[PDB]
Amino acid sequence: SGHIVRSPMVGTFYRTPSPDAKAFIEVGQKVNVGDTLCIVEAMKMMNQIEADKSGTVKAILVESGQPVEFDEPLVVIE
Amino acid sequence: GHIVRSPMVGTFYRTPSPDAKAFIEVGQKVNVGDTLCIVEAMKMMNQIEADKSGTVKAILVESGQPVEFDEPLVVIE
Amino acid sequence: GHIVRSPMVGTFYRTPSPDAKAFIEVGQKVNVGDTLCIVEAMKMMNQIEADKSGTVKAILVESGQPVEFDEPLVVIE
Amino acid sequence: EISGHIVRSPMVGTFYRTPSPDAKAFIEVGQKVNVGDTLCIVEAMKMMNQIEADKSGTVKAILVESGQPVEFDEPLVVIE
Amino acid sequence: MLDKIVIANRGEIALRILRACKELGIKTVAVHSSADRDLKHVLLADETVCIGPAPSVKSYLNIPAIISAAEITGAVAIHPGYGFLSENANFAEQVERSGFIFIGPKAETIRLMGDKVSAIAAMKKAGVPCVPGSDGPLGDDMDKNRAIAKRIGYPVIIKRVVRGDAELAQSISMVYMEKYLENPRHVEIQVLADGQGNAIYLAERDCSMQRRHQKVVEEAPAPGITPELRRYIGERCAKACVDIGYRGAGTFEFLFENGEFYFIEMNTRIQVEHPVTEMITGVDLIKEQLRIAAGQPLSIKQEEVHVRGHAVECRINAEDPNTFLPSPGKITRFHAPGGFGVRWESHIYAGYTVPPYYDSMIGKLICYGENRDVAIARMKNALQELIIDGIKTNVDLQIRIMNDENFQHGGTNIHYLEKKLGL
Amino acid sequence: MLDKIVIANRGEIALRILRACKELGIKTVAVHSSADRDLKHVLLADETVCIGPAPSVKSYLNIPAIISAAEITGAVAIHPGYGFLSENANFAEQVERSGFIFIGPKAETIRLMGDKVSAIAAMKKAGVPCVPGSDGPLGDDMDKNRAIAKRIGYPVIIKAMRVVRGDAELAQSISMDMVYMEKYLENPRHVEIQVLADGQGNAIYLAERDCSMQRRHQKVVEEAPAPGITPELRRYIGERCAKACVDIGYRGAGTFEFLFENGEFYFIEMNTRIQVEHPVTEMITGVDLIKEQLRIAAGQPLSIKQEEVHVRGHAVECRINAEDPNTFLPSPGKITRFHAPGGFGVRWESHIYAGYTVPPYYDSMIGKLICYGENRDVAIARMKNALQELIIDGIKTNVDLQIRIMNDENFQHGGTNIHYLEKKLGL
Amino acid sequence: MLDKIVIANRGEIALRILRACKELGIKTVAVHSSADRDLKHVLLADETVCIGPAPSVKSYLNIPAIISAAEITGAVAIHPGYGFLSENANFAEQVERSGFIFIGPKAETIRLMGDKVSAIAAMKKAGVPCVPGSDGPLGDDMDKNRAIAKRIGYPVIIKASRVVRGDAELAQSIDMVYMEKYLENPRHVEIQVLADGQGNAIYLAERDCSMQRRHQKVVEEAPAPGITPELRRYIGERCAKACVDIGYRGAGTFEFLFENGEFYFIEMNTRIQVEHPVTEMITGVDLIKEQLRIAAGQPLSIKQEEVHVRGHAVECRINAEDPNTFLPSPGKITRFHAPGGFGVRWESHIYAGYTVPPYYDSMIGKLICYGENRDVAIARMKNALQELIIDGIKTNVDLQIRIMNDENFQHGGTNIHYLEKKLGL
Amino acid sequence: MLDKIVIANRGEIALRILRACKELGIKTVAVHSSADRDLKHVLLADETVCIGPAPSVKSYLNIPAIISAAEITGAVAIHPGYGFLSENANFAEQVERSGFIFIGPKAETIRLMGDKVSAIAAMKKAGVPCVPGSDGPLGDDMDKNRAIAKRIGYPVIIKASGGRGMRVVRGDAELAQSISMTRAEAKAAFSNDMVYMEKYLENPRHVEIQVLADGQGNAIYLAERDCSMQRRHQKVVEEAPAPGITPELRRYIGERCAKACVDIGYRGAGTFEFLFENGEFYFIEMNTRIQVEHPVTEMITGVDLIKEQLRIAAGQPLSIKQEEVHVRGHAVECRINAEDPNTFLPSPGKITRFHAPGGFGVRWESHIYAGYTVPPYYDSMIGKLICYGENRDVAIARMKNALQELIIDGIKTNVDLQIRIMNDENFQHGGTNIHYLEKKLGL
Repeated sequence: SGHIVRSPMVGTFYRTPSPDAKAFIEVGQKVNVGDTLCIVEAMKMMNQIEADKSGTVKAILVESGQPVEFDEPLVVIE
Repeated sequence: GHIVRSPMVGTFYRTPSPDAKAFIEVGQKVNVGDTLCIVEAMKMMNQIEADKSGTVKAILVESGQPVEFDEPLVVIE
Repeated sequence: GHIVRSPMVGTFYRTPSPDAKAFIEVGQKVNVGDTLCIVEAMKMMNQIEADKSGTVKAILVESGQPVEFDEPLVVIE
Repeated sequence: EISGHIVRSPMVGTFYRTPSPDAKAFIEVGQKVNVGDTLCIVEAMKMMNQIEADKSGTVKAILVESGQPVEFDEPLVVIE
Repeated sequence: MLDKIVIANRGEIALRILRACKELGIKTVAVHSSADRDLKHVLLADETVCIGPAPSVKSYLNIPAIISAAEITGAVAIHPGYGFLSENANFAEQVERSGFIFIGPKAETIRLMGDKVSAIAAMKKAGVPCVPGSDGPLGDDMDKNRAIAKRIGYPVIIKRVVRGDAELAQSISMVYMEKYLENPRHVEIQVLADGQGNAIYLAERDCSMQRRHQKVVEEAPAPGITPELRRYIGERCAKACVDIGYRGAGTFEFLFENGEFYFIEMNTRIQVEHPVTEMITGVDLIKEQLRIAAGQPLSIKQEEVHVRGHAVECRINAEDPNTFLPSPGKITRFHAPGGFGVRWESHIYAGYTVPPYYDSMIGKLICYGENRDVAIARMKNALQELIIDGIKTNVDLQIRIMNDENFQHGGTNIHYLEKKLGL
Repeated sequence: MLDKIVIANRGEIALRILRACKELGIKTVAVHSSADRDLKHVLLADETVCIGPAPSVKSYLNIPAIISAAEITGAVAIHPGYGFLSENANFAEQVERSGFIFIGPKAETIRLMGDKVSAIAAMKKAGVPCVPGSDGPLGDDMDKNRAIAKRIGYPVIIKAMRVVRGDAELAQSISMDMVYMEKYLENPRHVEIQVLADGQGNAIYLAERDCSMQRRHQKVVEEAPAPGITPELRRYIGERCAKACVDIGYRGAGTFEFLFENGEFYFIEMNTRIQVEHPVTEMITGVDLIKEQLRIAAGQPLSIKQEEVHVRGHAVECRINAEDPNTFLPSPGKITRFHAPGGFGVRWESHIYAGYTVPPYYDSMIGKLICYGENRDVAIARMKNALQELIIDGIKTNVDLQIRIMNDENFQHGGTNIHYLEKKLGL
Repeated sequence: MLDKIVIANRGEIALRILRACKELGIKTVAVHSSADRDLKHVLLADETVCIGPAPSVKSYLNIPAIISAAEITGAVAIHPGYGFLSENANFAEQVERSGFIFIGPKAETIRLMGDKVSAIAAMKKAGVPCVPGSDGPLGDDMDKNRAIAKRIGYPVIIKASRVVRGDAELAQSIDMVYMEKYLENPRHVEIQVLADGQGNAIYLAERDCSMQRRHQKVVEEAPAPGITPELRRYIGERCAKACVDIGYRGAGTFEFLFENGEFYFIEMNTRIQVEHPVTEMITGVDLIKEQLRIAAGQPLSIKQEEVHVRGHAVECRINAEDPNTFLPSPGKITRFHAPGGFGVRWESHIYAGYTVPPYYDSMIGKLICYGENRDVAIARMKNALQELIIDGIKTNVDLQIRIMNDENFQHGGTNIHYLEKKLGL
Repeated sequence: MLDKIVIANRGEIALRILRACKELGIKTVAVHSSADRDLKHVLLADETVCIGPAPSVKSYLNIPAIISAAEITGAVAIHPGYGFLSENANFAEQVERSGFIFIGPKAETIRLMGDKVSAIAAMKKAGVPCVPGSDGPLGDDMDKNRAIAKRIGYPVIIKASGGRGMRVVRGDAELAQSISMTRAEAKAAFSNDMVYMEKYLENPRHVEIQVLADGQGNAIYLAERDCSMQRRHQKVVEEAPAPGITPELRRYIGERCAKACVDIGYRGAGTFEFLFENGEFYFIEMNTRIQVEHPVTEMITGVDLIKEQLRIAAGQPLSIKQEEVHVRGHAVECRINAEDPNTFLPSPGKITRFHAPGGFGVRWESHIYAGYTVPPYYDSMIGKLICYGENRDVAIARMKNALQELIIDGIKTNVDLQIRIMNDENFQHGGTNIHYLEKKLGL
């Protein structure tokens, strides 16, 4: 695969901050370091997963509301 | 039960001659030394004999079909 | 039984400078954040700190010796 | 697994080089033998089985000593 | 003890006997066919002897080869196991004649129980319940025959099946009558006799799950059997042992219907499914065989024999689980189940080839539990853990059986398994 | 009972718990480090969750990861096993606070017995016999000191460790800052008592185990019951332990470790958790200790009352470790060939298999072989055969060492002390 | 020679480099992630160094860790392999200034060919045929746009930073934008080269890598079917002088699209490639040993006249993936057996009991078959694939068998879109 | 193309032939002993036929069983391989006479070269260099005897006709008396005072020439192989080309071997084994069959000798012309045997773990795999490792690494021995004689 941003924690994956809000990213969209790609809810903390390398989003491997584990591939860039 | 296996490679036959009757049939009683079938190898018609007395449970190979060494041919009960 | 492992590749050192005293010795108590040793990589003097409080049971590496990632450096309890 | 034509034992028993305790061995290394010739004996349950050569030639080796037990298919003699 | 014995068998039972021998300090001699050089017990044995080529008739049924092996290795006894020559009166005879101990009963006892007529007779005399019958043919009198059907009890069988008087007349057309047990259970009683006047019974086993009259699953004790009923049939079996002067381990197989037992046969030898009895009583039956052959009297008293818990056994066979076609071949990967109450009895391992000869049974899984339900759940798990790749096995079938609700309730008859698989 | 639980552990104990759960129809969640993707129990679990990288501190000691895992899987309870977080009071607390059942004792109880001082306090209070001591420092009065040594009974031991065996040189021994005094137990045996308490007032003891065979205070061989222990003595110490359970309001399974010399027991520690060697107890009582842990966590009271606990037969356990049998250096690596022993009375407890790599992390114990027998001798003989059958290639193991121990005549006699194994190997 | 090197890579290519080194008596240092302790090349290396956790970004892309490993082991050079840091100019830079030899081209050269625009500039400058394009963005003037399309020649394509087949459909088809020539059904043909960085440079025939999924090579072969010795000499000579021009050093590959007898530069891989073995089979040149020889400062031992193409070679990439859904397929290999025989070359680190971790590219091996001619190479490949056993995980082996049985592949000359057209993608 | 053939052999060579057949689309019939059910080639074959129990004499030497298998499967030809029945004239006879093609030479040719006397006769007549000799016993004329010794070139050796009475002579002055004394000794020992003279080859090297003949007048030679490294006259290591052999010398011996093929009307693949000393060849024997070490020749010439056997048996003429045969690079072959590397005691048993070496120029020829048991029958050779390189030194280095990679657990092998030999400095020099290996391992 390409460059993989993986999950650093166990929790639930979300594409948007809210059901009726915009998705942080979509396929074909360009992103730079620090940009929010998605969310993983862990505990009372709503953790925002950001890009660690700049490029274009290749794929989004997880659907909203689904759980994720440590080191789980979430997003691909370039 | 007891399996009479082939001692050679060849073609299996139930009868001594094409238009003759089979040496044996299922349910028939046989004694040691009795001919159960033939295995032809290079035109020689080798007679396979029973190595144990009893009654035939099954005949595991059809006439005209090839057989290898130690291949199960007949079962005796 | 707690093992402080190296977070990087480099050369292991007991002291902050060649002729200063070692950060720690066996039997000495340490707290989280306290510097236990140094791992030199490319002229950078990386300070490795304790991730758990307790007493130093053992020091597994000698000064001047190379260490790899996740290599055991110190045993604590 | 040793090379050369191997006369193997057809039965379990005790191997003997001679027909009787005081007699001469049936064969020796270097000796010529014919098919049917007795090479040795395998005594099993009072049967004095004479193992014969199944191929003609010269005895290369004798793999078992007298008084020693042998199993089925055990290498006994090597020929030419 | 026995200084050294020949294990005249192969596979799992051979490995089982070998273990028994090691625990007692008995030297072992593994006789094997040319195709069984890789057998685990052969590799573990103290001495090995090839006795013939692959075919059973030339190896494990080769009497001269086996006795000869015992002689050259200097063994004192020969353990036949089950199958092959274990119930071969002639074999036992020649073993004793050559000056070796036959680990089993006396040859005359084998012949006695080896023939239906004489065996049944002995059972009559000993008080063992047999199949009710006309006890001799009848001639003309139909009043007699009808009265006989009533006493003997419908349905009955001639020499076939009769369910009523109206259907007797046509069916009779030397003849005799027996009770027809339509939906019976296979219940058998384990026994040990030292051949010195002592004999004990070790509860029973239910072996109803069968295909083509071949046991697939066994369990102990038998569901529905009270300790009083168990004592009824058991004591009679022990008395039978004393009467016929039985020696070694043996089993009395019965058909069991409406709380009644009907003698079928006495297996004058150890059986495949003995381990389930061992689990619930704590008695090592093989070790007991060896001690009895050594001339020792029974160490155990009937009073000391207690039934605790429950045990089930699934036979693992190398065969297609749907067509039951033999399945020889190399085992590419193997892993045995483990855990509390789990007992794996098998010689197979990764890399071992199952040859295209011999019975298809390659192992046995036996699970024990404080009760029947726990035993069954344990069996499910262990089967799920069991890995045997490279060849077809009946593992999936055993899984189905453990999941079968009628089996879980218990008491299925000897026709159920074939009734379930539609054959 | 419990619909679904997280197995907060790894290796053999994780496999043991998984089997227990499977039999009870309990759904399993295997949390694992990134280096334990190949664990058998992980491969068998209904759900799996990676909780961190190889190091235990970031995986099996990662409380937030474990709890979150329970949350996303919807587990109701968490089993800690032995080691790791099983005796971690804070962990139990956070588990409960998140609305999950902690399969173990109360946090307050963990701290109580987790601290040397507080543990001793409780034991004396409960009547459990501890090591006799000076009860305070000593002065310069030699009359006093000698009277104290007399009470305790020689030999004695000096601590701030120096031994005195007689009156004549006690004086000088004090020379070698402030000092206390204890009884010197020279040749004791490690004898421990298994207990179960439902945390509802009930508590039973399940005989004892002897774990004297040790290397550097680490258990190598365990057996049950302990040779030389009479049923009356068994009843004495056992009853003491049960009463202690009721007093401290213990819950779950636990073990009271004692030193044993000339008919006396001396409390050292209480393991507030299941122990490694629990299986030998299971063999001789027929009790499934893991299932009992689960039933108690589900809120069920003890189904067994003391009268129903019976000791039958004998059981031995050799710990199988991945280590050099002569220098005892950990021996990680790939297992190239594996075969487990079998037969009557043989119980193999291990997650290892052919092709599985023993990672260079975690404790070195990779399996446990447990053999049962009608008597001690039969158990030992079975252990010999089984060890001989056991095959583990690719890595060094202590199997050969275990064989020597089984062949050891003094072990065959039984009753060897806690120094014997190291005495024999010359360490 | 080189006393000791670090193999800054993993898997099959790492094992390949290791073998090269052992044969030359060069001491090896295998740097590995924590998940790669069981790698064969790691097990065979003289020294090992763990450089980080499983993820590539924290291990094999960890520049400080790799250089640090070189320093502590006392290595003199570092071989990057393919992928990872092999074409990372920054990495090469720090490697050199830290006093180690970078087995590859100069950092300056990597940057040059690492940028699409600058790379093109160099190629034209050297006389290498490139893809015709607008050379700058497009305006609103349709007279200009049509003139540009005319020069380039239809059909053309519009890209950002739609296909046009005629003038009538240009306007609507046209946010920064540019235009290029549209090569509809071209073949991927690439040229192998070696340069000592001392003025000498040779080309080692070509390779066809048309069988692709998502622009990923599945099958490669050498030489390329339909390519005459004169066409090979044309493109090859141009590539060689280009090496001389940009002062290239080490091994490299010039990738071209090939349509109607014409070549169009797409990219230059400034490193060894995966499919290099097929070139080795038909030329007899050990490309890895040549990399090491050049890095040691030696001039090219092979001079162009001595380069001869003999026979034919095919390579199927073996990937751990579902053969129908191409889902990565990590897991333990429960049973493994490698094919053998005349002309059969197996390049893989896998073995029985080895686990394929859930990280890194899915390629776990490469099967390469040589033959007196193309047909013999393909038949050899069929047999070898059938012999190849890999259980425990799904692989694309069955797919490779299908491809070898494909009649259009047996004809040769299938385009870069054929495989996906066949699989219905 | 041959429609279907029986592979009358086992192990590695059986797998080799099977591969050839698959590449040519020839249907395969693997005949096997009952102990070889698990052979790789058997598992890969299109049809299998058990032909007897384990012992060779009852299986792979069982002529009636093999031919019978051929009939029931409907094969057209039979490949004998090496060893077993490959050079059994009687076997070839029954094969052809039963209506099957014998993949090998004519029975008459096998007999010809199967007998020492007639073989020598043919070679001399054909111009193949043989061991120079007196060509008959010696007379009393010492001028004649000395003329013969001079022609042959010293040293020479005198041997007795009876049956001892043997003696090496290294100079003219001591020939006459050497004959006298050897004639006396021959009369007091063998009861016969008759003697003859031969050239004495003290330090020969085993150098053999590969040839192919279509039996239609065409015949080519495929360079040579050095197989000097031997134990008990059994080859341990082979290589091609032979060190020290110039292309002109190679052409010298090669052309003569080819013409010899044409003369005796040879068909199939064959080998002319020679003793080689001071740039001279001396015929020893012709192996009228494929040899174990054929792969090293394949490596340096690119010719698939097995496929060529099959093409020739199908009646096709040589597609390859002598001019197109070129020697490129170098190849070495170590035989892998299941035996104790120090006592050479056979080591049958189960292989618990196996891994084959790989890489550029590495060729592994073996049927073994993890879990496969090597039975306690048959020759102990279980595999062959062959490494190719641009030159001899590269070939040897490749061989070192590859042997180091080779894993075979469960049974002992001679792998370590092969490693020692590759490390042997005299071997690295090249040109070691046929006595060196045993001269090295201590007599």
